Amino acid sequence: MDVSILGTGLMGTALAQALIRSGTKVTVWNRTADRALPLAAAGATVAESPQSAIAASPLIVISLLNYEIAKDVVTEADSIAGKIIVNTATGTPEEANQFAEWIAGRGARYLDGAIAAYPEDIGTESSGINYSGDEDVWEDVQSLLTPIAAQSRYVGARPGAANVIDAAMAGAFFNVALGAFHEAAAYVRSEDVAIAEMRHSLHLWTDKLLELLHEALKAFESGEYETDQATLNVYAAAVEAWQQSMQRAGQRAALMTANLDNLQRACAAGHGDKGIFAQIETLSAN
Amino acid sequence: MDVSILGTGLMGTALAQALIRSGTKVTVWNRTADRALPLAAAGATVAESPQSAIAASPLIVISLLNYEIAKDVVTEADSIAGKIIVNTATGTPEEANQFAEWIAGRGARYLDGAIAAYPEDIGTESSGINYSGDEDVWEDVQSLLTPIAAQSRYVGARPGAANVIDAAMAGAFFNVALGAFHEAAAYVRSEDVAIAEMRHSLHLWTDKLLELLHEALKAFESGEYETDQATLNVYAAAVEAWQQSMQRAGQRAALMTANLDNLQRACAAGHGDKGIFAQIETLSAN
Ligand SMILES: Nc1ncnc2c1ncn2[C@@H]1O[C@H](COP(=O)(O)OP(=O)(O)O)[C@@H](O)[C@H]1OP(=O)(O)O
Ligand SMILES: Nc1ncnc2c1ncn2[C@@H]1O[C@H](COP(=O)(O)OP(=O)(O)O)[C@@H](O)[C@H]1OP(=O)(O)O
Repeated sequence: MDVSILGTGLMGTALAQALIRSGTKVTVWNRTADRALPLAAAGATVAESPQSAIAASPLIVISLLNYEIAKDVVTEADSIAGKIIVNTATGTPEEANQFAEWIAGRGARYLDGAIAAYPEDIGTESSGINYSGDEDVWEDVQSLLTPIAAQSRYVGARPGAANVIDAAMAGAFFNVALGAFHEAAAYVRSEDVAIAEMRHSLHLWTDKLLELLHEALKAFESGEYETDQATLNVYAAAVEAWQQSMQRAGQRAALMTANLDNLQRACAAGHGDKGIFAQIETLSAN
Repeated sequence: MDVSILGTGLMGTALAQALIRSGTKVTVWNRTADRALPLAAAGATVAESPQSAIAASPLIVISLLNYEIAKDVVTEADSIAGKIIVNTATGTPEEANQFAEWIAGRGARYLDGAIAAYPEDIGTESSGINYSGDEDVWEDVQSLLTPIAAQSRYVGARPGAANVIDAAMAGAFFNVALGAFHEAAAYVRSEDVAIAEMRHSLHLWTDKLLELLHEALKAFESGEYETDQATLNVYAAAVEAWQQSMQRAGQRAALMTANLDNLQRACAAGHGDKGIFAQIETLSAN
Protein backbone atom coordinates (compact mmCIF):
# COMPACT_ATOMS: atom_id res chain seq x y z
CA MET A 1 0.00 0.00 0.00
CA ASP A 2 1.60 3.29 -1.10
CA VAL A 3 1.68 6.20 1.35
CA SER A 4 1.80 9.99 1.07
CA ILE A 5 3.23 12.21 3.78
CA LEU A 6 2.04 15.76 4.34
CA GLY A 7 4.90 17.67 5.97
CA THR A 8 8.59 17.23 5.21
CA GLY A 9 9.88 18.92 8.34
CA LEU A 10 12.47 16.95 10.34
CA MET A 11 9.86 14.47 11.57
CA GLY A 12 8.02 14.15 8.23
CA THR A 13 11.37 13.74 6.53
CA ALA A 14 12.37 11.01 8.99
CA LEU A 15 9.06 9.20 8.50
CA ALA A 16 9.48 9.33 4.72
CA GLN A 17 13.05 7.94 4.82
CA ALA A 18 12.09 5.03 7.07
CA LEU A 19 9.17 4.13 4.77
CA ILE A 20 11.33 4.14 1.62
CA ARG A 21 13.76 1.79 3.39
CA SER A 22 10.75 -0.41 4.30
CA GLY A 23 10.18 -0.94 0.56
CA THR A 24 7.11 1.33 0.45
CA LYS A 25 6.45 3.79 -2.37
CA VAL A 26 6.28 7.26 -0.90
CA THR A 27 4.85 10.53 -2.12
CA VAL A 28 5.65 13.64 -0.14
CA TRP A 29 4.30 17.19 -0.07
CA ASN A 30 5.37 20.31 1.82
CA ARG A 31 4.14 23.88 1.91
CA THR A 32 7.56 25.31 1.00
CA ALA A 33 8.84 22.38 -1.09
CA ASP A 34 12.51 23.26 -1.37
CA ARG A 35 12.53 21.18 1.85
CA ALA A 36 11.16 18.11 0.02
CA LEU A 37 13.76 18.31 -2.80
CA PRO A 38 16.31 15.89 -1.18
CA LEU A 39 13.58 13.32 -0.52
CA ALA A 40 13.10 13.14 -4.30
CA ALA A 41 16.70 11.89 -4.57
CA ALA A 42 16.12 9.13 -1.96
CA GLY A 43 13.24 7.57 -3.95
CA ALA A 44 10.20 9.75 -3.08
CA THR A 45 7.82 11.54 -5.44
CA VAL A 46 7.32 15.24 -4.69
CA ALA A 47 3.76 16.41 -5.36
CA GLU A 48 2.74 19.90 -6.48
CA SER A 49 -0.23 20.02 -4.12
CA PRO A 50 -1.96 18.34 -1.11
CA GLN A 51 -4.90 17.34 -3.33
CA SER A 52 -2.38 15.65 -5.64
CA ALA A 53 -0.51 14.03 -2.75
CA ILE A 54 -3.80 12.79 -1.24
CA ALA A 55 -4.96 11.38 -4.58
CA ALA A 56 -1.71 9.45 -5.02
CA SER A 57 -2.09 7.12 -2.03
CA PRO A 58 -4.63 5.11 0.05
CA LEU A 59 -2.81 6.00 3.30
CA ILE A 60 -1.95 9.61 4.19
CA VAL A 61 0.34 10.31 7.16
CA ILE A 62 0.24 13.89 8.45
CA SER A 63 3.34 15.48 10.07
CA LEU A 64 2.46 19.20 10.15
CA LEU A 65 2.88 21.64 13.01
CA ASN A 66 -0.58 21.30 14.61
CA TYR A 67 -4.19 20.18 14.14
CA GLU A 68 -5.40 23.57 12.69
CA ILE A 69 -2.79 23.46 9.89
CA ALA A 70 -3.55 19.75 9.33
CA LYS A 71 -7.24 20.59 8.90
CA ASP A 72 -6.51 23.50 6.54
CA VAL A 73 -4.14 21.42 4.40
CA VAL A 74 -6.53 18.44 4.09
CA THR A 75 -9.47 20.82 3.38
CA GLU A 76 -7.58 21.44 0.10
CA ALA A 77 -8.41 17.92 -1.09
CA ASP A 78 -11.75 17.81 -2.89
CA SER A 79 -12.18 14.19 -1.75
CA ILE A 80 -10.72 11.94 0.94
CA ALA A 81 -13.57 9.42 0.82
CA GLY A 82 -12.24 5.94 1.40
CA LYS A 83 -8.77 7.20 2.42
CA ILE A 84 -6.96 6.33 5.66
CA ILE A 85 -5.78 9.48 7.45
CA VAL A 86 -3.12 9.06 10.21
CA ASN A 87 -2.40 12.31 12.10
CA THR A 88 0.85 12.11 14.10
CA ALA A 89 0.73 15.66 15.48
CA THR A 90 0.83 16.24 19.22
CA GLY A 91 -2.09 18.17 20.69
CA THR A 92 -5.00 17.94 23.13
CA PRO A 93 -7.39 14.96 23.34
CA GLU A 94 -10.22 17.29 22.23
CA GLU A 95 -8.26 18.24 19.10
CA ALA A 96 -7.99 14.52 18.28
CA ASN A 97 -11.66 13.76 18.96
CA GLN A 98 -12.80 16.65 16.77
CA PHE A 99 -10.34 15.92 13.96
CA ALA A 100 -11.53 12.30 14.01
CA GLU A 101 -15.18 13.34 13.66
CA TRP A 102 -14.40 15.75 10.79
CA ILE A 103 -12.44 13.06 8.95
CA ALA A 104 -15.29 10.57 9.44
CA GLY A 105 -17.88 12.99 8.01
CA ARG A 106 -15.78 13.31 4.84
CA GLY A 107 -16.02 9.50 4.43
CA ALA A 108 -12.39 8.85 5.42
CA ARG A 109 -10.97 6.47 8.04
CA TYR A 110 -8.89 7.86 10.90
CA LEU A 111 -6.16 6.96 13.38
CA ASP A 112 -4.41 9.37 15.73
CA GLY A 113 -0.73 9.07 16.62
CA ALA A 114 1.78 10.51 19.07
CA ILE A 115 5.49 10.15 18.47
CA ALA A 116 7.93 9.63 21.38
CA ALA A 117 11.17 9.86 19.49
CA TYR A 118 13.45 12.52 18.13
CA PRO A 119 13.52 12.52 14.28
CA GLU A 120 17.01 10.99 14.27
CA ASP A 121 15.61 8.10 16.40
CA ILE A 122 12.83 7.13 13.95
CA GLY A 123 14.23 3.92 12.42
CA THR A 124 15.92 2.61 15.54
CA GLU A 125 15.48 1.01 19.02
CA SER A 126 15.09 4.33 20.83
CA SER A 127 11.68 5.04 19.18
CA GLY A 128 7.99 4.56 19.98
CA ILE A 129 4.70 5.70 18.51
CA ASN A 130 1.32 5.34 20.24
CA TYR A 131 -1.87 5.17 18.13
CA SER A 132 -5.53 5.55 19.15
CA GLY A 133 -8.98 5.56 17.58
CA ASP A 134 -10.64 2.88 15.47
CA GLU A 135 -8.90 -0.44 16.03
CA ASP A 136 -9.90 -1.71 12.56
CA VAL A 137 -7.80 1.07 11.09
CA TRP A 138 -4.82 0.14 13.26
CA GLU A 139 -5.11 -3.48 12.14
CA ASP A 140 -4.99 -2.34 8.48
CA VAL A 141 -1.90 -0.08 8.80
CA GLN A 142 0.10 -1.95 11.53
CA SER A 143 2.45 -3.89 9.24
CA LEU A 144 2.96 -0.85 6.99
CA LEU A 145 3.75 1.56 9.84
CA THR A 146 5.36 -0.60 12.59
CA PRO A 147 8.68 -0.49 10.67
CA ILE A 148 9.15 3.24 11.40
CA ALA A 149 9.39 2.68 15.16
CA ALA A 150 10.78 -0.12 17.38
CA GLN A 151 7.76 -0.01 19.69
CA SER A 152 4.44 0.77 18.07
CA ARG A 153 1.32 0.34 20.15
CA TYR A 154 -2.43 0.78 19.91
CA VAL A 155 -3.39 2.37 23.26
CA GLY A 156 -7.17 2.79 23.08
CA ALA A 157 -10.44 3.39 21.23
CA ARG A 158 -10.69 7.09 22.21
CA PRO A 159 -9.11 9.21 19.37
CA GLY A 160 -7.53 11.34 22.06
CA ALA A 161 -5.83 8.54 24.11
CA ALA A 162 -2.41 8.86 22.46
CA ASN A 163 -2.45 12.62 22.98
CA VAL A 164 -3.41 12.11 26.66
CA ILE A 165 -0.55 9.66 27.30
CA ASP A 166 1.88 11.90 25.38
CA ALA A 167 1.00 14.96 27.47
CA ALA A 168 1.25 12.85 30.62
CA MET A 169 4.64 11.33 29.79
CA ALA A 170 6.29 14.23 27.94
CA GLY A 171 4.77 16.95 30.10
CA ALA A 172 3.60 15.92 33.56
CA PHE A 173 6.44 13.42 33.99
CA PHE A 174 9.38 14.17 31.72
CA ASN A 175 9.55 17.96 31.50
CA VAL A 176 8.95 18.31 35.24
CA ALA A 177 11.53 15.69 36.08
CA LEU A 178 13.98 17.56 33.84
CA GLY A 179 13.18 20.73 35.79
CA ALA A 180 13.71 18.86 39.07
CA PHE A 181 17.24 18.06 37.90
CA HIS A 182 17.87 21.80 37.30
CA GLU A 183 16.84 22.47 40.93
CA ALA A 184 19.12 19.61 42.02
CA ALA A 185 22.24 20.85 40.20
CA ALA A 186 21.63 24.48 41.19
CA TYR A 187 21.47 23.23 44.78
CA VAL A 188 24.80 21.36 44.47
CA ARG A 189 26.44 24.44 42.96
CA SER A 190 25.01 26.65 45.76
CA GLU A 191 26.81 24.43 48.35
CA ASP A 192 30.10 24.99 46.47
CA VAL A 193 30.20 21.34 45.42
CA ALA A 194 31.28 20.34 41.88
CA ILE A 195 28.25 19.72 39.66
CA ALA A 196 30.53 17.29 37.76
CA GLU A 197 30.35 14.87 40.70
CA MET A 198 26.67 14.24 39.86
CA ARG A 199 27.59 12.85 36.43
CA HIS A 200 28.81 9.36 37.26
CA SER A 201 25.62 8.52 39.21
CA LEU A 202 23.10 9.65 36.58
CA HIS A 203 22.54 6.22 35.05
CA LEU A 204 22.12 4.57 38.49
CA TRP A 205 19.40 7.10 39.42
CA THR A 206 17.46 6.79 36.10
CA ASP A 207 17.69 2.99 36.37
CA LYS A 208 16.33 3.15 39.94
CA LEU A 209 13.59 5.56 38.78
CA LEU A 210 12.46 3.21 36.01
CA GLU A 211 12.06 0.30 38.47
CA LEU A 212 10.15 2.59 40.84
CA LEU A 213 7.81 3.83 38.04
CA HIS A 214 6.96 0.22 37.21
CA GLU A 215 6.21 -0.37 40.88
CA ALA A 216 4.07 2.80 41.20
CA LEU A 217 1.99 1.70 38.20
CA LYS A 218 1.46 -1.76 39.75
CA ALA A 219 0.24 0.00 42.90
CA PHE A 220 -2.02 2.41 40.99
CA GLU A 221 -3.60 -0.61 39.19
CA SER A 222 -3.94 -2.61 42.38
CA GLY A 223 -5.14 -0.29 45.10
CA GLU A 224 -2.46 -1.83 47.30
CA TYR A 225 -0.51 1.02 48.90
CA GLU A 226 0.56 -0.83 52.06
CA THR A 227 3.64 -0.02 54.19
CA ASP A 228 6.63 -2.12 53.15
CA GLN A 229 9.10 0.47 54.49
CA ALA A 230 9.14 4.30 54.32
CA THR A 231 5.67 5.77 54.90
CA LEU A 232 4.13 8.98 53.58
CA ASN A 233 4.85 10.52 56.99
CA VAL A 234 8.57 9.71 56.80
CA TYR A 235 8.73 11.09 53.22
CA ALA A 236 6.91 14.30 54.14
CA ALA A 237 9.42 14.83 56.95
CA ALA A 238 12.45 14.02 54.76
CA VAL A 239 11.18 16.34 51.98
CA GLU A 240 10.67 19.19 54.44
CA ALA A 241 14.29 18.78 55.59
CA TRP A 242 15.53 18.77 51.98
CA GLN A 243 13.42 21.84 51.23
CA GLN A 244 14.90 23.66 54.26
CA SER A 245 18.43 22.70 53.22
CA MET A 246 17.84 24.03 49.68
CA GLN A 247 16.30 27.30 50.96
CA ARG A 248 19.03 27.90 53.58
CA ALA A 249 21.35 27.50 50.57
CA GLY A 250 19.55 30.34 48.75
CA GLN A 251 17.37 28.27 46.37
CA ARG A 252 13.66 28.92 45.78
CA ALA A 253 13.09 25.14 45.48
CA ALA A 254 9.64 25.54 43.97
CA LEU A 255 9.29 21.97 42.66
CA MET A 256 10.47 20.65 46.02
CA THR A 257 7.87 22.90 47.72
CA ALA A 258 5.07 21.60 45.44
CA ASN A 259 6.16 17.99 46.11
CA LEU A 260 5.98 18.58 49.89
CA ASP A 261 2.48 20.00 49.41
CA ASN A 262 1.42 16.84 47.56
CA LEU A 263 2.89 14.73 50.33
CA GLN A 264 1.24 16.66 53.17
CA ARG A 265 -2.25 16.47 51.63
CA ALA A 266 -1.86 12.70 51.32
CA CYS A 267 -0.88 12.53 55.01
CA ALA A 268 -3.47 15.11 56.11
CA ALA A 269 -6.16 12.90 54.48
CA GLY A 270 -5.15 9.91 56.60
CA HIS A 271 -2.74 8.06 54.27
CA GLY A 272 0.36 8.98 56.34
CA ASP A 273 1.04 5.33 57.23
CA LYS A 274 0.79 3.88 53.69
CA GLY A 275 3.61 3.84 51.12
CA ILE A 276 4.53 6.77 48.89
CA PHE A 277 2.24 5.66 46.05
CA ALA A 278 -0.85 6.50 48.12
CA GLN A 279 -0.02 10.12 47.31
CA ILE A 280 -1.93 9.58 44.07
CA GLU A 281 -5.16 9.74 46.12
CA THR A 282 -5.16 13.52 46.75
CA LEU A 283 -3.83 14.88 43.43
CA SER A 284 -7.40 15.68 42.38
CA ALA A 285 -8.74 19.24 42.76
CA ASN A 286 -11.75 17.98 44.80
CA MET B 1 42.81 -4.50 57.49
CA ASP B 2 39.95 -5.78 59.69
CA VAL B 3 36.77 -3.72 59.94
CA SER B 4 34.01 -3.28 62.52
CA ILE B 5 30.50 -2.19 61.61
CA LEU B 6 28.28 -0.28 64.02
CA GLY B 7 24.68 -0.99 63.04
CA THR B 8 23.33 -4.30 61.76
CA GLY B 9 20.12 -2.92 60.30
CA LEU B 10 19.38 -3.93 56.68
CA MET B 11 22.13 -1.65 55.34
CA GLY B 12 24.70 -2.50 58.04
CA THR B 13 23.89 -6.16 57.53
CA ALA B 14 24.38 -5.82 53.77
CA LEU B 15 27.70 -4.02 54.25
CA ALA B 16 28.90 -6.75 56.62
CA GLN B 17 27.98 -9.59 54.23
CA ALA B 18 29.74 -7.96 51.27
CA LEU B 19 32.90 -7.46 53.36
CA ILE B 20 33.00 -11.08 54.54
CA ARG B 21 32.73 -12.18 50.91
CA SER B 22 35.61 -9.77 50.10
CA GLY B 23 37.81 -11.86 52.42
CA THR B 24 37.82 -9.23 55.20
CA LYS B 25 37.49 -10.10 58.88
CA VAL B 26 34.41 -8.38 60.23
CA THR B 27 33.26 -7.51 63.71
CA VAL B 28 29.72 -6.24 64.11
CA TRP B 29 27.79 -4.53 66.89
CA ASN B 30 24.14 -3.52 67.25
CA ARG B 31 22.11 -1.88 69.99
CA THR B 32 19.59 -4.74 70.12
CA ALA B 33 21.92 -7.59 69.08
CA ASP B 34 19.40 -10.33 68.34
CA ARG B 35 19.64 -8.65 64.90
CA ALA B 36 23.38 -9.39 64.66
CA LEU B 37 22.98 -13.09 65.58
CA PRO B 38 22.75 -14.39 61.94
CA LEU B 39 25.85 -12.42 60.95
CA ALA B 40 27.76 -14.54 63.49
CA ALA B 41 26.88 -17.61 61.40
CA ALA B 42 28.18 -16.02 58.16
CA GLY B 43 31.68 -15.45 59.61
CA ALA B 44 31.35 -12.23 61.67
CA THR B 45 32.25 -11.66 65.32
CA VAL B 46 29.47 -10.11 67.41
CA ALA B 47 30.78 -7.68 70.04
CA GLU B 48 29.20 -7.00 73.43
CA SER B 49 29.75 -3.25 73.17
CA PRO B 50 30.71 -0.35 70.83
CA GLN B 51 33.93 0.21 72.81
CA SER B 52 34.76 -3.46 72.20
CA ALA B 53 33.79 -3.29 68.53
CA ILE B 54 35.86 -0.10 68.08
CA ALA B 55 38.88 -1.65 69.81
CA ALA B 56 38.74 -4.71 67.54
CA SER B 57 39.47 -2.93 64.24
CA PRO B 58 41.48 -0.08 62.63
CA LEU B 59 38.54 0.83 60.35
CA ILE B 60 35.05 1.44 61.76
CA VAL B 61 32.09 1.78 59.35
CA ILE B 62 28.98 3.36 60.86
CA SER B 63 25.48 2.40 59.59
CA LEU B 64 23.17 3.80 62.29
CA LEU B 65 19.98 5.79 61.84
CA ASN B 66 21.44 9.32 61.97
CA TYR B 67 24.40 11.48 63.01
CA GLU B 68 23.12 12.07 66.62
CA ILE B 69 22.93 8.32 67.32
CA ALA B 70 26.31 7.82 65.60
CA LYS B 71 27.85 10.45 67.91
CA ASP B 72 26.25 8.92 71.02
CA VAL B 73 27.38 5.40 70.11
CA VAL B 74 31.00 6.41 69.36
CA THR B 75 31.10 8.58 72.54
CA GLU B 76 30.95 5.18 74.31
CA ALA B 77 34.48 4.37 73.14
CA ASP B 78 37.08 5.67 75.59
CA SER B 79 39.53 6.04 72.69
CA ILE B 80 39.34 6.28 68.91
CA ALA B 81 42.78 7.84 68.50
CA GLY B 82 44.41 6.58 65.35
CA LYS B 83 41.20 4.90 64.10
CA ILE B 84 39.57 5.48 60.70
CA ILE B 85 35.88 6.35 61.09
CA VAL B 86 33.65 6.08 57.96
CA ASN B 87 30.10 7.37 58.54
CA THR B 88 27.70 6.22 55.80
CA ALA B 89 24.57 7.86 57.24
CA THR B 90 22.58 10.31 55.15
CA GLY B 91 22.13 13.78 56.62
CA THR B 92 22.87 17.47 56.05
CA PRO B 93 26.28 18.82 54.96
CA GLU B 94 26.52 20.63 58.32
CA GLU B 95 26.02 17.33 60.17
CA ALA B 96 28.98 15.91 58.20
CA ASN B 97 31.23 18.93 58.75
CA GLN B 98 30.58 18.90 62.49
CA PHE B 99 30.93 15.13 62.86
CA ALA B 100 34.24 15.37 60.97
CA GLU B 101 35.57 18.04 63.34
CA TRP B 102 34.52 16.06 66.44
CA ILE B 103 36.20 12.93 65.11
CA ALA B 104 39.38 14.88 64.34
CA GLY B 105 39.55 16.34 67.87
CA ARG B 106 39.46 12.80 69.29
CA GLY B 107 42.58 12.00 67.20
CA ALA B 108 40.72 9.83 64.67
CA ARG B 109 40.66 10.02 60.87
CA TYR B 110 37.37 10.58 59.06
CA LEU B 111 35.56 9.99 55.77
CA ASP B 112 31.89 10.66 55.10
CA GLY B 113 29.78 8.45 52.84
CA ALA B 114 26.38 8.44 51.17
CA ILE B 115 24.90 5.23 49.83
CA ALA B 116 22.80 5.20 46.62
CA ALA B 117 21.65 1.62 46.70
CA TYR B 118 19.00 -0.45 48.37
CA PRO B 119 20.52 -2.98 50.85
CA GLU B 120 19.78 -5.86 48.46
CA ASP B 121 21.82 -3.99 45.78
CA ILE B 122 25.02 -3.69 47.86
CA GLY B 123 27.26 -6.31 46.22
CA THR B 124 26.06 -5.79 42.67
CA GLU B 125 26.09 -3.52 39.56
CA SER B 126 23.11 -1.45 40.68
CA SER B 127 25.07 0.14 43.58
CA GLY B 128 27.09 3.31 44.24
CA ILE B 129 28.60 5.01 47.26
CA ASN B 130 29.99 8.57 47.26
CA TYR B 131 32.67 9.54 49.81
CA SER B 132 33.94 12.98 50.86
CA GLY B 133 36.43 14.53 53.28
CA ASP B 134 40.15 13.90 53.59
CA GLU B 135 41.45 12.35 50.38
CA ASP B 136 44.33 10.62 52.22
CA VAL B 137 41.73 8.63 54.12
CA TRP B 138 39.95 7.65 50.92
CA GLU B 139 43.24 6.46 49.42
CA ASP B 140 43.81 4.23 52.49
CA VAL B 141 40.35 2.57 52.49
CA GLN B 142 39.55 2.50 48.71
CA SER B 143 40.66 -1.08 48.00
CA LEU B 144 39.03 -2.35 51.21
CA LEU B 145 35.67 -0.65 50.60
CA THR B 146 35.30 -0.47 46.77
CA PRO B 147 34.21 -4.14 46.76
CA ILE B 148 30.90 -3.34 48.49
CA ALA B 149 29.67 -1.18 45.59
CA ALA B 150 30.11 -1.31 41.79
CA GLN B 151 30.71 2.44 41.58
CA SER B 152 32.57 4.01 44.47
CA ARG B 153 33.73 7.57 44.09
CA TYR B 154 35.51 10.29 46.04
CA VAL B 155 33.50 13.45 45.28
CA GLY B 156 35.29 16.21 47.19
CA ALA B 157 37.35 17.56 50.10
CA ARG B 158 34.34 19.06 51.94
CA PRO B 159 33.07 16.46 54.52
CA GLY B 160 29.55 17.42 53.51
CA ALA B 161 29.89 16.96 49.69
CA ALA B 162 28.49 13.42 49.59
CA ASN B 163 25.52 14.48 51.69
CA VAL B 164 24.92 17.48 49.36
CA ILE B 165 24.95 15.31 46.22
CA ASP B 166 22.75 12.69 47.92
CA ALA B 167 20.11 15.26 48.90
CA ALA B 168 20.27 16.71 45.39
CA MET B 169 19.92 13.38 43.58
CA ALA B 170 17.62 11.50 45.99
CA GLY B 171 15.56 14.53 46.95
CA ALA B 172 15.56 17.44 44.51
CA PHE B 173 15.71 15.14 41.48
CA PHE B 174 14.49 11.64 42.26
CA ASN B 175 11.68 12.08 44.77
CA VAL B 176 10.24 15.00 42.81
CA ALA B 177 10.45 13.14 39.53
CA LEU B 178 8.65 10.23 41.20
CA GLY B 179 5.95 12.67 42.31
CA ALA B 180 5.72 14.05 38.75
CA PHE B 181 4.90 10.52 37.57
CA HIS B 182 2.03 10.37 40.12
CA GLU B 183 0.62 13.60 38.62
CA ALA B 184 1.08 12.07 35.15
CA ALA B 185 -0.78 8.82 35.87
CA ALA B 186 -3.54 10.59 37.81
CA TYR B 187 -3.97 12.79 34.74
CA VAL B 188 -4.26 9.78 32.39
CA ARG B 189 -6.81 8.16 34.70
CA SER B 190 -8.81 11.43 34.87
CA GLU B 191 -9.17 11.36 31.05
CA ASP B 192 -10.60 7.81 31.30
CA VAL B 193 -7.52 6.37 29.59
CA ALA B 194 -5.93 3.11 30.80
CA ILE B 195 -2.96 3.81 33.07
CA ALA B 196 -1.61 0.44 31.81
CA GLU B 197 -0.90 2.02 28.42
CA MET B 198 1.88 4.09 30.04
CA ARG B 199 3.79 0.93 31.00
CA HIS B 200 5.39 -0.09 27.72
CA SER B 201 6.94 3.38 27.20
CA LEU B 202 8.51 3.76 30.65
CA HIS B 203 11.98 2.55 29.66
CA LEU B 204 12.04 4.77 26.53
CA TRP B 205 11.25 7.86 28.65
CA THR B 206 13.85 7.10 31.39
CA ASP B 207 16.44 6.40 28.67
CA LYS B 208 15.61 9.74 27.01
CA LEU B 209 15.77 11.47 30.41
CA LEU B 210 19.23 10.08 31.15
CA GLU B 211 20.61 11.42 27.83
CA LEU B 212 18.99 14.79 28.55
CA LEU B 213 20.45 14.95 32.11
CA HIS B 214 23.92 14.38 30.66
CA GLU B 215 23.28 17.18 28.20
CA ALA B 216 21.95 19.57 30.89
CA LEU B 217 25.10 18.97 32.98
CA LYS B 218 27.32 19.72 29.95
CA ALA B 219 25.40 22.98 29.53
CA PHE B 220 25.59 23.88 33.24
CA GLU B 221 29.40 23.32 33.10
CA SER B 222 29.78 25.26 29.87
CA GLY B 223 27.62 28.34 30.08
CA GLU B 224 26.43 27.48 26.59
CA TYR B 225 22.63 27.60 26.59
CA GLU B 226 22.15 28.49 22.92
CA THR B 227 19.04 27.74 20.82
CA ASP B 228 19.41 24.47 18.93
CA GLN B 229 15.62 23.98 18.74
CA ALA B 230 12.83 24.56 21.30
CA THR B 231 13.37 27.76 23.27
CA LEU B 232 12.35 28.66 26.82
CA ASN B 233 9.44 30.61 25.31
CA VAL B 234 8.12 27.58 23.41
CA TYR B 235 8.46 25.41 26.55
CA ALA B 236 6.69 27.96 28.77
CA ALA B 237 3.81 28.01 26.27
CA ALA B 238 3.67 24.20 25.95
CA VAL B 239 3.75 23.77 29.76
CA GLU B 240 0.92 26.27 30.21
CA ALA B 241 -1.18 24.26 27.74
CA TRP B 242 -0.38 21.01 29.58
CA GLN B 243 -1.23 22.66 32.90
CA GLN B 244 -4.59 23.85 31.51
CA SER B 245 -5.35 20.38 30.14
CA MET B 246 -4.60 18.79 33.53
CA GLN B 247 -6.71 21.36 35.43
CA ARG B 248 -9.67 21.14 33.02
CA ALA B 249 -9.42 17.40 33.78
CA GLY B 250 -9.82 18.10 37.52
CA GLN B 251 -6.16 17.80 38.61
CA ARG B 252 -4.41 20.28 40.90
CA ALA B 253 -1.18 19.80 38.89
CA ALA B 254 0.98 21.47 41.52
CA LEU B 255 4.35 20.22 40.21
CA MET B 256 3.34 21.26 36.71
CA THR B 257 2.39 24.70 38.10
CA ALA B 258 5.77 25.07 39.87
CA ASN B 259 7.59 24.01 36.67
CA LEU B 260 5.73 26.69 34.66
CA ASP B 261 6.75 29.24 37.30
CA ASN B 262 10.40 28.26 36.89
CA LEU B 263 10.06 28.56 33.13
CA GLN B 264 8.37 31.97 33.21
CA ARG B 265 11.01 33.53 35.49
CA ALA B 266 13.72 32.34 33.11
CA CYS B 267 11.83 33.96 30.19
CA ALA B 268 10.87 37.06 32.19
CA ALA B 269 14.60 37.60 32.91
CA GLY B 270 15.43 37.66 29.20
CA HIS B 271 16.45 34.03 28.55
CA GLY B 272 13.27 33.24 26.54
CA ASP B 273 15.25 32.62 23.34
CA LYS B 274 17.87 30.25 24.81
CA GLY B 275 17.43 26.50 25.31
CA ILE B 276 15.66 24.93 28.28
CA PHE B 277 18.86 24.59 30.33
CA ALA B 278 19.06 28.37 30.77
CA GLN B 279 16.25 27.90 33.30
CA ILE B 280 18.99 27.13 35.82
CA GLU B 281 19.78 30.88 35.90
CA THR B 282 16.72 31.99 37.93
CA LEU B 283 16.34 29.12 40.42
CA SER B 284 18.08 31.24 43.06
CA ALA B 285 16.01 33.14 45.65
CA ASN B 286 17.74 36.45 44.72
N1 LIG C 1 1.19 27.39 8.50
C1 LIG C 1 1.58 26.24 7.97
N2 LIG C 1 0.93 25.75 6.89
C2 LIG C 1 1.34 24.60 6.35
N3 LIG C 1 2.35 23.81 6.73
C3 LIG C 1 2.98 24.32 7.81
C4 LIG C 1 2.67 25.49 8.47
N4 LIG C 1 3.55 25.70 9.53
C5 LIG C 1 4.35 24.67 9.49
N5 LIG C 1 4.07 23.80 8.47
C6 LIG C 1 4.74 22.55 8.16
O1 LIG C 1 4.65 21.71 9.29
C7 LIG C 1 5.87 20.95 9.43
C8 LIG C 1 6.47 21.24 10.78
O2 LIG C 1 7.65 22.07 10.63
P1 LIG C 1 8.26 22.84 11.90
O3 LIG C 1 8.69 24.22 11.49
O4 LIG C 1 7.31 22.73 13.05
O5 LIG C 1 9.56 21.98 12.25
P2 LIG C 1 10.45 20.83 11.56
O6 LIG C 1 10.81 21.31 10.20
O7 LIG C 1 11.58 20.47 12.47
O8 LIG C 1 9.42 19.60 11.47
C9 LIG C 1 6.72 21.30 8.20
O9 LIG C 1 6.50 20.37 7.15
C10 LIG C 1 6.22 22.70 7.85
O10 LIG C 1 6.40 23.01 6.47
P3 LIG C 1 7.23 24.35 6.04
O11 LIG C 1 8.56 23.83 5.53
O12 LIG C 1 6.40 24.98 4.95
O13 LIG C 1 7.36 25.26 7.25
N1 LIG D 1 18.44 5.21 69.16
C1 LIG D 1 19.30 4.36 68.60
N2 LIG D 1 20.45 4.05 69.25
C2 LIG D 1 21.30 3.18 68.69
N3 LIG D 1 21.19 2.54 67.53
C3 LIG D 1 20.03 2.86 66.90
C4 LIG D 1 19.06 3.73 67.35
N4 LIG D 1 18.01 3.81 66.45
C5 LIG D 1 18.36 2.99 65.48
N5 LIG D 1 19.57 2.38 65.70
C6 LIG D 1 20.26 1.45 64.82
O1 LIG D 1 20.48 2.09 63.59
C7 LIG D 1 20.33 1.13 62.51
C8 LIG D 1 19.24 1.61 61.58
O2 LIG D 1 18.06 0.79 61.74
P1 LIG D 1 16.65 1.31 61.17
O3 LIG D 1 15.56 0.98 62.14
O4 LIG D 1 16.78 2.73 60.73
O5 LIG D 1 16.45 0.41 59.85
P2 LIG D 1 17.10 -0.91 59.21
O6 LIG D 1 17.11 -1.97 60.26
O7 LIG D 1 16.40 -1.23 57.93
O8 LIG D 1 18.61 -0.43 58.89
C9 LIG D 1 20.11 -0.23 63.20
O9 LIG D 1 21.35 -0.91 63.37
C10 LIG D 1 19.48 0.18 64.52
O10 LIG D 1 19.71 -0.79 65.55
P3 LIG D 1 18.44 -1.43 66.35
O11 LIG D 1 18.32 -2.84 65.82
O12 LIG D 1 18.86 -1.40 67.81
O13 LIG D 1 17.22 -0.57 66.11
